[PDB]
Amino acid sequence: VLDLDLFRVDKGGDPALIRETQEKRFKDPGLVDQLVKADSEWRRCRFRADNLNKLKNLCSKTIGEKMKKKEPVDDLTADALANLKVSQIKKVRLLIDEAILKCDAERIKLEAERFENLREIGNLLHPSVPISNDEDVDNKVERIWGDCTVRKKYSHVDLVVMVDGFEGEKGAVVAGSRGYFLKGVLVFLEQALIQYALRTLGSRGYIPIYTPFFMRKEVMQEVAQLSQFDEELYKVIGKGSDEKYLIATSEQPIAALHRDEWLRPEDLPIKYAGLSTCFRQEVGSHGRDTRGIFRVHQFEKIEQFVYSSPHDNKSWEMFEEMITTAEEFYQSLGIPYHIVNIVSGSLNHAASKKLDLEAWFPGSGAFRELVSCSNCTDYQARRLRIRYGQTKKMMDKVEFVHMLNATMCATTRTICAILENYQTEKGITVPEKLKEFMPPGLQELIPFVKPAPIE
Amino acid sequence: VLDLDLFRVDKGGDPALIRETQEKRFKDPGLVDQLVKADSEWRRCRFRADNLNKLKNLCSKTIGEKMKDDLTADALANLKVSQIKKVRLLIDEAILKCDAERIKLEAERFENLREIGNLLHPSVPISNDEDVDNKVERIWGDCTVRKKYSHVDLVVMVDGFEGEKGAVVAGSRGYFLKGVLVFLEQALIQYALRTLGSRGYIPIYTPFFMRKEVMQEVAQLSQFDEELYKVIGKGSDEKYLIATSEQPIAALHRDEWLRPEDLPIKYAGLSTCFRQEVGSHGRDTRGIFRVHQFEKIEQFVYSSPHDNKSWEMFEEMITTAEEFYQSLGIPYHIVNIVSGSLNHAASKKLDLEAWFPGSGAFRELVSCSNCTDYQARRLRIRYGQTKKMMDKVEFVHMLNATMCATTRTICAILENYQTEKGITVPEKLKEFMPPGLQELIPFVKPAP
Amino acid sequence: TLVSDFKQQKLEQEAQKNWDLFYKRNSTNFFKDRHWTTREFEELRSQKLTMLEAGCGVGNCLFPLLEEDPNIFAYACDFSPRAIEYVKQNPLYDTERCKVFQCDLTKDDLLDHVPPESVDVVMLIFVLSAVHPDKMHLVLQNIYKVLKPGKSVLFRDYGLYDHAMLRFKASSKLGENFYVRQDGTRSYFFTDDFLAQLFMDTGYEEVVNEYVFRETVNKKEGLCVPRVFLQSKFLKPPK
Amino acid sequence: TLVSDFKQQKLEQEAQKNWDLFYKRNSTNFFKDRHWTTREFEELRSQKLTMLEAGCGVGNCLFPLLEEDPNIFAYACDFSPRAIEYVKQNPLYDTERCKVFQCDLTKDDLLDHVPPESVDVVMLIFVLSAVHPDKMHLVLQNIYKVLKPGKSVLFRDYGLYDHAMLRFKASSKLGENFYVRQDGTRSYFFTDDFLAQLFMDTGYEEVVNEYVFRETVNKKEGLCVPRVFLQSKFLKPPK
RNA sequence: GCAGUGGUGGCCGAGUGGUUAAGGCGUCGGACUUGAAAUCCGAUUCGCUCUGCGAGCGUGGGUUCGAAUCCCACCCACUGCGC
RNA sequence: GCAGUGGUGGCCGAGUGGUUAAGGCGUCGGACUUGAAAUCCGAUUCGCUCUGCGAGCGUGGGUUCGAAUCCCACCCACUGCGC
Ligand SMILES: Nc1ncnc2c1ncn2[C@@H]1O[C@H](CSCC[C@H](N)C(=O)O)[C@@H](O)[C@H]1O
Ligand SMILES: Nc1ncnc2c1ncn2[C@@H]1O[C@H](CSCC[C@H](N)C(=O)O)[C@@H](O)[C@H]1O
Ligand SMILES: [Mg+2]
Ligand SMILES: [Mg+2]
Ligand SMILES: [Mg+2]
Ligand SMILES: [Mg+2]
Ligand SMILES: [Mg+2]
Ligand SMILES: [Mg+2]
Repeated sequence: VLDLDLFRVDKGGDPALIRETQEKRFKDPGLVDQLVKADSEWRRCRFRADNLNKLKNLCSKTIGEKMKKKEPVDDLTADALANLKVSQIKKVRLLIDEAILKCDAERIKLEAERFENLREIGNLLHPSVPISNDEDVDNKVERIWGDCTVRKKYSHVDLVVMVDGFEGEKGAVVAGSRGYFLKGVLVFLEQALIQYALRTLGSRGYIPIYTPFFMRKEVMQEVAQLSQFDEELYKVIGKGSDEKYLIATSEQPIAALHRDEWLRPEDLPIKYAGLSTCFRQEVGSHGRDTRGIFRVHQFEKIEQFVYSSPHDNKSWEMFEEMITTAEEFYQSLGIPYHIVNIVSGSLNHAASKKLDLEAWFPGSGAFRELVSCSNCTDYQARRLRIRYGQTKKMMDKVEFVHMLNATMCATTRTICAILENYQTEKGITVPEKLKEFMPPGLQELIPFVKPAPIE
Repeated sequence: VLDLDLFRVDKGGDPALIRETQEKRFKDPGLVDQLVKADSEWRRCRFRADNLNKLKNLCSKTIGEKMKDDLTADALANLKVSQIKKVRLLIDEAILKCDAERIKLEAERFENLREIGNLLHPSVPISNDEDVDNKVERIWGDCTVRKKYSHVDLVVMVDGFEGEKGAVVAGSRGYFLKGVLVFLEQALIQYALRTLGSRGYIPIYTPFFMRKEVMQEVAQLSQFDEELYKVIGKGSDEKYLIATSEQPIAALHRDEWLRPEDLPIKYAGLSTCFRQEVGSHGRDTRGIFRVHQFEKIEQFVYSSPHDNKSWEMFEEMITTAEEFYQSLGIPYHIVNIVSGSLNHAASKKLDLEAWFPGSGAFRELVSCSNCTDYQARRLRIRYGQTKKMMDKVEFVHMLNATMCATTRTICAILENYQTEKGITVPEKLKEFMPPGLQELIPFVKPAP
Repeated sequence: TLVSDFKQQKLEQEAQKNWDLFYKRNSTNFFKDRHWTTREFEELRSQKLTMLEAGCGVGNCLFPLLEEDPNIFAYACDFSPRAIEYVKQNPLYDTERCKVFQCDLTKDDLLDHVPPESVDVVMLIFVLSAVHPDKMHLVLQNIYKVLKPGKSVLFRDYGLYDHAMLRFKASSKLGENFYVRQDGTRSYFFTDDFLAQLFMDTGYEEVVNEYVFRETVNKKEGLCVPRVFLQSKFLKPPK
Repeated sequence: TLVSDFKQQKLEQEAQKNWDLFYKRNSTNFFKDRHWTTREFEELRSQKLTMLEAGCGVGNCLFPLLEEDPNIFAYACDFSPRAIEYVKQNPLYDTERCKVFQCDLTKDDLLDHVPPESVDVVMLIFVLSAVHPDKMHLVLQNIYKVLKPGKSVLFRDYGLYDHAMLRFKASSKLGENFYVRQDGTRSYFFTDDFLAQLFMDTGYEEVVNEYVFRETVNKKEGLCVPRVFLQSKFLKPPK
């Protein structure tokens, strides 16, 4: 979420800037106006509640002193209460109680309302984002690598069967729509991809981390969105009831790894190479070339995750470094791609900017997104309460770390890209960087052993 | 499930052997008598139902030919169609009653049959106390040496375990595995997959949840409530997370007629397994030893049901596992599990229990089981490709054996290869480890 | 090892049923006419020669030799009704030269249909191998009473170590040299000593008893295989 | 870049509050008595010399020179009430030799407490750096009216490129040579030209204005660092 | 997730309210032929008290004397949409 | 899952119905000292209209004028059981 003081104008805030940003993201403004009025009321209510609490505390202290000195029997002051019998101070305490209760109800309502208005407001935008709402027209292509116009015979939907590495019908009998068995040479290729990606990220300084696949609901709420948490996440139920949700990405448990912590600024750029199986419930088929193992319910993904300093433009340098790491990965794999800057209307709520690596599929004749690199700034760290220093200052407010994430390799989609880009007439040529991790006999070619299902 | 002809004296079977086996497994032997009576009544009911159906079809053929219960073909040929319709109403009432009786008998007949275990192999130790009668069959290595730390301290000393934050994220027993231990687990998976691939196994990555209609045929009722997580989608599906990759691999060939020529089917399952029971029995069972989620590599074989080939393959599977653990340098003994602690499908089970020198105990790492045709006939995986006239089909034999559960094998490696400065890397995993981790996993934290 | 002892009893009690269903599924198209008969045996060569054909099948052994030599009267014996009906519906059939009848050569008796000591030659061509080894002497004695005291009995059937004995899988073995086919009919593979001591125990006299060697070759599959039949002639003692 | 322009306004309007809370949290224990004063300036050396101490703090600059020379009457000025109360509660305090009073040297006027053209020496020791660079001439003019027309003003404060200037992080910078401390008090680092043209614009005459160089060394941490203070003496024109 | 067409035996493929589920293809065994075979004869879903009768055409139901044929639901495909 | 003991601040650790949540330890900044420092002075949970007042001792509640102290529930540990 954003800092609430960005909306308080009595503090150094300015809700007009939040309105401009909420317009550029093509979201609903006026949420800024509702927030400003709710916040301005909450500040006065907080002042009044503090004063009522002070009066109640002073009444209790005076009562304790009267009792321990063995006494014989709301513009109040310290000396003013010092001249009342205990019964009268309790009579006053009852009025204090009524006022405190109604003020507390009003304050809780105002807090909840202001927060549910602050919840929608997206992060501030980096000035490099292309302002638009048409993703198909305004996606800003930044860079291009390789030959992105060559065509080849088969698409991945045929190639996964011609190598005998895919079982779709039996998978759908076992698991249902989209279930699949990966078998034979494609299990070795997936494992080779995992080894290569983990070794690359580990040499760059990332810490490989194998995450749990069940997240609790209390923690998943703080790392996910309303829509995702509603219709995109599977729910797990054990004996009892069951508040667990299968993770949709490893970025969700890794974000909750330093939850509620005061991180030392030294060692602040913590880099994590997450490794897990992801479970997504939305699988829609836009044609034939999106079937096969391209959009599935279950797949392994290697993720980059970085906690960064919020100062000195460090998280944006880190953003460039992460997209560069993924670019060099796919260049060593020899896969052509272009980098696109996503338009304002397509970013989710946490992102200030998002880059995508879209690989060219020569057998399908299309661009398909393989990597997604986001810089969510302190939008999530504030929710998770991951503070930037170990010590809180006297007067200043607490500062939070920035959190970036970027897919390094989703195994099924990268397998599809490798199959389409390395097909020959006799089989799939193995990429030179994966021959270390392949068994003997599978280090030069993955032969075709079945005919094409289309033919 | 056993062949229902084993309980019918009319066929070449007899329930006395089944009762004596239910006694050897120390289970209930009264199920055999109920099964035999249900089966003997069902055969009569089925005969009567076939005769009623025959009369109905002759009535229909007579009516059809004329438009264009001691009844005979010629007998019906002499009736007014209205008379044939009256006879059809009588036949319909009789068929309704007979079908009610037959469904009841089949129901009870199958209920008593799915609780009779497989026949036993004459090598099985007949007893019920596992701790004294399990025949330690062979020893390998030095199973008496003792070393300083147990795995519960070693996983923290190398900084590869996060239990507290994992329990915050996932709950009791949740864990993050990080750093050097992720590389070691991946090295174990690579080594196991190459070992099994050189032997003729086909690696197979399975789905992690399974439809309930399919999971029933590979698991027991005890497992679903006690051990299977349930996955809920949208609109409230009924899928379950798999407890082992043997469950999806078994369903890979359901309702098939396999060619006897390609009968020695071997698969190396790779998947993540999810268990609910993580009950602890002291400190040495904490850490990553009993968790809810772990990767496992499985052996699954479909075999011919003839010529004792299933038991030869059983020996071959346990030998493959043994060689895997001898090449890693883990000392173990092979144990013949007692008949009391066998699951329903297993007709014999061998466990490989490794010596843990820091814990001072034997821990099970591999479980090898031969379920014969118990699950093959429930899944209808048939041996021949053609059926003979007036001759029942034979089902294949199915065997499964753990090759490597990665968390437990990591625990065994850490406890057996600990030094004063760290953990020595086993000689066979060095090629699958990153540079810098090919001789020693260094200690970086103190022992808790 | 061997076939279940329960199953061997079912095979013995269902011998006639198994042969009957064979003629039902295969009709008269399985076996082919035997034209080598007249040449093989010195009898049957070119007065009124009355003959008994034990196990006549659907013909295939008496119709050739019966259209060849026109002064032969023939008795035909078979325990399968379908085979008898096929023999009768044969257009080459006439009652003046043939007398077909059903008779289980082990249970029934031949005197109920043929006169004693009347037949001058009786043929056993691949018939005794379908009979259980412990009920063969029953057949030999049943036919001993209808043979003229100077007549003989002609016999060709499987011998030891023939290829057909080899092909059979181990799950088709009932005992030493005793197998069963997919259709339920059985095959016993005789040795010279076994047949000799089986005919001698019922009152016969050996004349010739020696193996006949052939093979079988399918050029397209290039298969050439050895075959070992046992041919013999036994004679009823004159006095 | 620089500190928020809103925050710099809050610093200027809360200068007295920031100095008051400094004396609340630190008491009289932060700064140490300055015994180098008498030696450094040729004045103050060994009749009735009336003196004004602008920004007197809790003492630490007049009590040493006041217990040293016993024929000095002193006026004490400070806009923080806590500092005045600490000066009064000092056991070395006596009204016959001191006259302490609160006076914001930019807003208030000195004639309300001291007689015009009476003081013969006024000291500015690390006081002008706590004043905003655009309200310093206000202080110079406020003290210009109480100085005897032949008297002078003594000044030591931070100079350019001193180490303390060095240390400040970039998030503590209000402007060129203008920083703020963690406690809210500020520090301006003067140059000879800036101070010269600031005193000349209010009617003074420069006598000496030159930097003084020292060093700070902590043996245990082995830290030795350069320090650059600017010392000067300005004189009010006689006629 | 809608709003259309579909689903036949190991596989292909006919099927028309009264089949023997045709024809192929594949697989499996039996072969006794002297006119042997560069092949012939068969079998090849489940059940029963088996030379026969019963059940089965995605799975369940309905209408009909009778459904593989007509109807409905569900499941799974393919073609268009929503996402 | 029972049937007992427990849960204090970044950490250790006092705490006794009227604290200023003691003492340490760690961390962080400020230093103007001529008698500079082989150190000194401080800060270090949240909130508010900030020299102060309010909230906070696993989390929620109760009793009391007043609870970190007493009671209850839940959660999580440890010790014994069931499994
Ligand atoms: N015990 C027995 N009594 C009578 N006939 C028998 C018999 N055992 C087998 N058979 C008959 O013998 C026949 C053998 S098939 C051979 C038929 C004949 N020898 C020919 O050359 O064509 C079968 O048809 C069977 O019906
Ligand atoms: N504008 C102003 N008017 C009056 N006093 C001021 C002032 N700005 C700062 N001060 C005071 O100047 C003092 C500087 S601390 C220095 C005190 C003195 N020079 C000494 O040697 O000890 C502060 O206590 C502050 O209260
Ligand atoms: Mg078909
Ligand atoms: Mg056909
Ligand atoms: Mg149907
Ligand atoms: Mg503590
Ligand atoms: Mg303290
Ligand atoms: Mg509490």
